[PDB]
Amino acid sequence: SQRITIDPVTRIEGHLRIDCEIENGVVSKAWASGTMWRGMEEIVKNRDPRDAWMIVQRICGVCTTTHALSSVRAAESALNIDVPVNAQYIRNIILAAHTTHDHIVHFYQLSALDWVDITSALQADPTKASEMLKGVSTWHLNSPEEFTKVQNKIKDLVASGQLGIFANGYWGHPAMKLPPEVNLIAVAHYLQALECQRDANRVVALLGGKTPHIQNLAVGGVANPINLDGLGVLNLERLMYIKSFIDKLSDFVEQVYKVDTAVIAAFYPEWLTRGKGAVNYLSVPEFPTDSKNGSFLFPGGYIENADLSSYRPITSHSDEYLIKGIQESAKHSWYKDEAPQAPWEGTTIPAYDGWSDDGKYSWVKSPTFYGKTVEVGPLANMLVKLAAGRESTQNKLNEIVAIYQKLTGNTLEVAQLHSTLGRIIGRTVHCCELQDILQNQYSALITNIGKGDHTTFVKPNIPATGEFKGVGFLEAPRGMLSHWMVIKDGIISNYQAVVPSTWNSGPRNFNDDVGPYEQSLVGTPVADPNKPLEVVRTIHSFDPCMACAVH
Amino acid sequence: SQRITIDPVTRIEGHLRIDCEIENGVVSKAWASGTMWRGMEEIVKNRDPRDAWMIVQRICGVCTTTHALSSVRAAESALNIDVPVNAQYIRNIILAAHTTHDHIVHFYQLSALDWVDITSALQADPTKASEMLKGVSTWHLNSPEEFTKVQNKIKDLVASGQLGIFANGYWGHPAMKLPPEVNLIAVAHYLQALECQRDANRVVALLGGKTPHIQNLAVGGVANPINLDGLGVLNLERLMYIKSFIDKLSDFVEQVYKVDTAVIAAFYPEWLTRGKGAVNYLSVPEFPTDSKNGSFLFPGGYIENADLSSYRPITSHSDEYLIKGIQESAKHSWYKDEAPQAPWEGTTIPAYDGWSDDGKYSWVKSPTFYGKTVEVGPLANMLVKLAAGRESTQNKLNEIVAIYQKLTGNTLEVAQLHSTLGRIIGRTVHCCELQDILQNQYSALITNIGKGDHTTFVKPNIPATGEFKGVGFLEAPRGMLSHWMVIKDGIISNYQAVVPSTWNSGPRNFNDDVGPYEQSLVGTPVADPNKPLEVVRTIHSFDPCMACAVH
Amino acid sequence: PQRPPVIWIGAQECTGCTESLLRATHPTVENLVLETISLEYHEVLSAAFGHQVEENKHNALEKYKGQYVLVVDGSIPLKDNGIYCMVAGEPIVDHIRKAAEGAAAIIAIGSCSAWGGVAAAGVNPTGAVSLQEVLPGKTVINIPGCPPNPHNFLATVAHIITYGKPPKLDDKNRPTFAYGRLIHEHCERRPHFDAGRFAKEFGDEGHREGWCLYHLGCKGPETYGNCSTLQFCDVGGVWPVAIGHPCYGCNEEGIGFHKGIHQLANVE
Amino acid sequence: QRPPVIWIGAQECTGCTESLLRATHPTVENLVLETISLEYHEVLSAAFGHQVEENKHNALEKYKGQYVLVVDGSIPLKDNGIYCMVAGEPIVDHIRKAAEGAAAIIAIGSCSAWGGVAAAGVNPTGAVSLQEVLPGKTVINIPGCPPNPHNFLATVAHIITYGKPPKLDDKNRPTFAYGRLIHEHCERRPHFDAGRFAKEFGDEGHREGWCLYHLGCKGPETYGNCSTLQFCDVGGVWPVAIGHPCYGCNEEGIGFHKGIHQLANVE
Ligand code: SF4
Ligand code: SF4
Ligand code: SF4
Ligand code: SF4
Ligand code: FCO
Ligand code: FCO
Ligand code: F3S
Ligand code: F3S
Ligand SMILES: [Mg+2]
Ligand SMILES: [Mg+2]
Ligand SMILES: [Mg+2]
Ligand code: NI
Ligand code: NI
Repeated sequence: SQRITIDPVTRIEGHLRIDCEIENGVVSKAWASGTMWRGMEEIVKNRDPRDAWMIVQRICGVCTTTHALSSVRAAESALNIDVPVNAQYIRNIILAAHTTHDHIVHFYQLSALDWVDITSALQADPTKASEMLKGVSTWHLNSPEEFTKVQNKIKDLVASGQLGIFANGYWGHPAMKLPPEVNLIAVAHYLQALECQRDANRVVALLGGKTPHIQNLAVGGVANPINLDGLGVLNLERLMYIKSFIDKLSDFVEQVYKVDTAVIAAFYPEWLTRGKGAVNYLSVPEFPTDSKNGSFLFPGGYIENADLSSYRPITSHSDEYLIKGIQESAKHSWYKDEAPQAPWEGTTIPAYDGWSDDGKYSWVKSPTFYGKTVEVGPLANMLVKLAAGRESTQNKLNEIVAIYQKLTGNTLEVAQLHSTLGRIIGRTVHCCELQDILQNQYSALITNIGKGDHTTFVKPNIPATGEFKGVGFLEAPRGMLSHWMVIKDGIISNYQAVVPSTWNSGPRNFNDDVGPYEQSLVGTPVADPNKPLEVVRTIHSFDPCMACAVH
Repeated sequence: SQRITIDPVTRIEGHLRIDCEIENGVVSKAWASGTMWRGMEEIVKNRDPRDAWMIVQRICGVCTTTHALSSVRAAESALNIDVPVNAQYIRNIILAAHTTHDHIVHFYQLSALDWVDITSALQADPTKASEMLKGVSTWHLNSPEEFTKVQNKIKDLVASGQLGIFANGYWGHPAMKLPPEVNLIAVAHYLQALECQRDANRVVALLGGKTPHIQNLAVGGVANPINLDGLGVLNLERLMYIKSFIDKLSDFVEQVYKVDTAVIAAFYPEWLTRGKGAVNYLSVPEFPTDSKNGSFLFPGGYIENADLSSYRPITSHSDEYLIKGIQESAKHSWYKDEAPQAPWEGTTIPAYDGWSDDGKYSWVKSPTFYGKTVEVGPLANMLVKLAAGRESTQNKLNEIVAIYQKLTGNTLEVAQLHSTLGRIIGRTVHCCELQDILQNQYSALITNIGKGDHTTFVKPNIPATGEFKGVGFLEAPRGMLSHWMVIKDGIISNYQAVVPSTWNSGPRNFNDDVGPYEQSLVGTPVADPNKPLEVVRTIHSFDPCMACAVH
Repeated sequence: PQRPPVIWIGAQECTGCTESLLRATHPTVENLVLETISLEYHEVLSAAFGHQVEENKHNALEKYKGQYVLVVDGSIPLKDNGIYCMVAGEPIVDHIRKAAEGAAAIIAIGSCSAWGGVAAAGVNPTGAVSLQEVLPGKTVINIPGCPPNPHNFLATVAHIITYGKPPKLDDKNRPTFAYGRLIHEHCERRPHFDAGRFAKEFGDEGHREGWCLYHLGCKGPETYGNCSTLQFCDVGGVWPVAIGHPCYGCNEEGIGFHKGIHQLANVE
Repeated sequence: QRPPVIWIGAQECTGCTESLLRATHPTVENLVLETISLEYHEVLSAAFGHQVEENKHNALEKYKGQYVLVVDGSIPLKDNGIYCMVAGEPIVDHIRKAAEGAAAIIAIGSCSAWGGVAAAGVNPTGAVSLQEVLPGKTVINIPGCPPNPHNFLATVAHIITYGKPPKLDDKNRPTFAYGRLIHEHCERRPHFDAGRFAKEFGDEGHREGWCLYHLGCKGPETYGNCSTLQFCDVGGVWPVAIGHPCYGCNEEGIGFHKGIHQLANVE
């Protein structure tokens, strides 16, 4: 047996420490720890409700846009503001395009080097590699010639003796199972991914004013001035430019990312049998399309004990069942108040006392839904969509399964999605469905403008007396996000963010129950405790964001 | 004999009529006619010499940049101004990048549909097409999957019943010799070409202020403010941006354009044995790199009677031999004064009297060099470089020949370059060598700025009395360009442009001698006189620009 | 699906207006011709030549009568009965008047067709005039510049296609989204103008700090356009003034090709 | 051999690293393969835990005196540095150690440049700037939340190509990017000058691209290149061009201090 620490966990956002007890070559118990705090909830307090979004957006630059949007939704919730439909279309395009960037970068730049060995890629035959993808992908950049160029870049890097970001990776590790050819395919796709994500963010920038950190929101709608006949504003030329980038995303997503997802699964089928983090799942509906903050394109819901058949739909961001269930505890966190707190009544009082296996060991709080631990994010989101009988989601999952079947002769059942690879698959499915969100919402915007509606902003009023509470929900790349704002005497008297990585990464809760990261690791085989690649594989599948988790 | 007219000749710049006498299916005699005049030489007269370049740039928007540069060089010649070396580097980068765009567009968008049958491309097997290029190119976008995407675009266009620019082309013509697979390859490359030429012009734009029609020149240097530490000026960030586009050109040029040049030659070897326009050739040296309007990177010269071994080098734009040789006649042109005129003494007096086979039949004048007809442009420029023993040119030609040899088992001799295909080859070689010009001059600029030289402009003085004369030479995409300015009492008293297409397209001269276009067509077989594709093939090889030819 | 038809006729053109399209990104020229429109006639790109391309024109004029957008670049020369531009043996003015008969919309792209431009300047050797002057009974949409940003044209065409009518036009029939404001009333060097911070010669200290170019002859104060905002080539930061050279007024009749580069503009 | 870079994140949101993924000259792939050797960066490093720690130590020894150190995020000093702990030690210690052997030191972003959002309001963690943690060293400040990535990349390129930093102002910001107020190089200045002002988002003036002063634009008190270099290299994209006032995110005492709609002082 032995005790290991992985600190820092790299290829995530933010500062994470993972500890594991290993017994007979298998993780027996784990601790997840967010090791950096800023106090963003406290920084935003006592300000005008309208100012919050620009401050709390800086909770995270990876999931940029998300805290900005959640914040304005929270203020609009408190103040009872119906957002103009054009503002919703613009918000929706930004979120969808941002998430496209986010997911692509996660699969490639953050996750692939858990599964992919660059050294082995040097031994690949480029022609064989290309041949392997016939009848699997129609992507136009899988030639032997492309793969040779990529192989030569790796060769030159290794020859230089300066590996940089590739230095001291897990090359040759027993858990690395790809043949040289598939390693080379992945590295080529890793580099190609950087162009696709750049295009996604060009969409974001043209509506947001820049990215990272958009600057086009407002409590009341958006700052974009819609005027087809205006110089210097959002006219048909600017919209055409947006469209040109939207149209560049689909091919890579569908012909590379989606395909690679099935390929990794095909070579690592045991990873469909481990990395289960929870039996309960939550997601919120997303992409509202009416004039009353509703009519979502994506459904949300709650799954209990992995039973899709009896899930509870959530179709409104005002759903009292959702609102009333959410609490956070700091029993095993470095805060003072330990009992479960509803976020409108939340406190964030630092009480650092160092690490203790049985005491406090994280800056992350422990969220529960009606007292239960819950996994959020793409696995939750996909499972809820399947429970809703969403045809688009079943069809997209089926395409991934069809590729997997072509490669292995085996199928995938829903039971196998409750896993490290299931989680990765959920993210991929999301990325794919988001391309249709983009097309749908661009078309909706063009059509609505055509009917003469150029409205983008309703100026808020904020009563100078009274106490008003609002919650802004958002289905973020890493799962359900909620900002909770209390307004009293015209200013923010309390602000609490409950962030998706808080749900997943949070330490043992008030009843000492284990959260998703910690649970998912139990039973992880570790060939080499000095180089616990297998642990990082599972943790990465949750796409940790610790600036998010802790704020 | 039979008489045919091709009017308009398409896939050129400007307005061209070609007439041919055909005897037993062979062209026996031809007429070239520029059918549009503006009088740009007269429009620019009586202005400040500094204003000329912005006006005469508008002679042509295909060979944008070239008349602007020639004009400032002419004024600088008259005034005896030594241009700062940084201004030269910047002028050189613009010209080289412009010409890259220009040549790529000529081979693909203007020329390829003479040789390539899109209908036949629909019958291609994409995999076979890809296989044909193994060991011929390392280009990364020759996959069967790329070719299939392209084939499907053509299929969809044809199925739509709206062929547009492709309607009523020479599909199935007996002179079309490519197999379906090579037709598909060419169409794929035609579409890929458009991205490369766009990148070339991004280089031009970042120094010129826009393209078409740059706006960064001056009599005295350039308007670009060099300051590495300056906001809103030409700093290191802007230079890095320029470099990013320079670096994107080489691969397409080397792995696609150069290769396709050899491929077309391989399938059309008879076109190495026709289309000879002249026995004399002229080019001027280009890309000056010193502080005295000299030290050219590319050499110039005069070849007489196709004898490279006894050519005359030209190393200076002040060469009296070059200057004194040049005259133009309007005997068979629609101008009044017919005797050969040195351009400083030139007139341009319109005298349109309609078409006559033996009289006047063109708005193009007839240039001679010491009374001889001369071909200018890429064939001339390549032959001169070969005569100079320029290793870079011999090496680049050898690469094209090596590909041709791989495909046919045959080599090419210099004698075979005096042809339609030789001319096309000269252009390709030029495009290839220009990539080294760009790298060279970018590095020169960065180095020079690093030594503390930020100078870009020498303010001219222009005497208010006196009469004085200058000439600005430039090796343009279609050949030697010269602007001839006479200044009297501070304003332009005469302005004459002698443009490369003037040399090549000019009608019969004062001694009734036949110019390059007209000579090149003698002997052309014409399978179908209603559809004289063979004629257009030879004419297109000269890259006609009739706005240039006539002005 | 069927794509909206376009017929493009060049008169006394330098081809810069066509070439603008090869810089475009939204749409790119390949997407324009394959997806956005059907380019039924354009001599620069058409496979067909001579009698065959002439057939294409006639077939298109008949098949798409009342439906096509006609586009003209270059000036139209009227001197000497039109002989300064002759295509297939006929004056270009006649080809243009014929094509205008069946046009759903008519666009003068570039300063030459919009108001005569450089080709009609000074002594005007060929009696060059604008498209509107040759078509007195028609509404001609003017998209000036030498050449315009191609999207000034493409977004005008897209408006016609998408929303079934032209964009809003000023009293010169220029789209307001592109030509509705003076360059100097939306120029990032206005603060320098306001402070008396002026370049006096290219390469001087002020010039090398990005100061106002008024005293170098900038015509921004008397030129309508979007050069300071939309700029050129979609790379960011690229227009004449940003590169270090005054606006010449190429958009604007009576400025470009009339006033000297270094002549001072009138400021309102 | 490529010049070595060591990147350490303190109280960072990762936005400053994410800026690099938008860059085009160089792109992030060309940065790490061609322009530099990125010897330490936790967001992209294949190695984790003990292995990535080895990379740091190896790089600090092998490239002593040669590497560029880059820090994003603020550095928390309250309670002995425990508000940011990596491998069991305060981030301030990791940073001070890396600074010892650095050829140049760059604070990327407002957080490291002057404390930024993380040091705002009551400053819960005693967050301070990189320069404050390194009193004996010259820190090059590249502020913004985040800056245009080329503000950073062109600074690094200047160091590599010409062997010294670009010219700096008296806050050690490169003059090519921060040498001028946004309002002294803003394309909406004519509207300001004429009294043509947006009053509310979506009103007629706003929908004609008028000046955003009365919406709280902080361009009059913020140094930067947002109006000229702008963002994402697509053309025409910065907050004001999109329709929103500058918030002053570049500038200490403006961004994260003043309300969005609070009016700026005009010089
Ligand atoms: S407007 Fe300018 S670019 Fe267009 S045809 Fe006239 S001269 Fe050429
Ligand atoms: S004169 Fe020209 S550079 Fe100066 S502010 Fe006006 S348009 Fe800008
Ligand atoms: S400066 Fe802004 S983008 Fe950079 S770390 Fe700080 S909050 Fe994040
Ligand atoms: S207040 Fe803002 S929008 Fe108005 S001119 Fe100044 S920086 Fe530009
Ligand atoms: N996605 C994301 Fe960031 C996290 N966790 C948020 O919200
Ligand atoms: N190239 C070019 Fe144009 C022609 N002929 C010029 O000069
Ligand atoms: S010269 Fe023309 S391109 Fe714009 S900057 Fe002035 S109107
Ligand atoms: S908020 Fe920041 S990004 Fe520029 S526009 Fe203002 S300094
Ligand atoms: Mg209002
Ligand atoms: Mg919280
Ligand atoms: Mg002439
Ligand atoms: Ni995040
Ligand atoms: Ni030309």
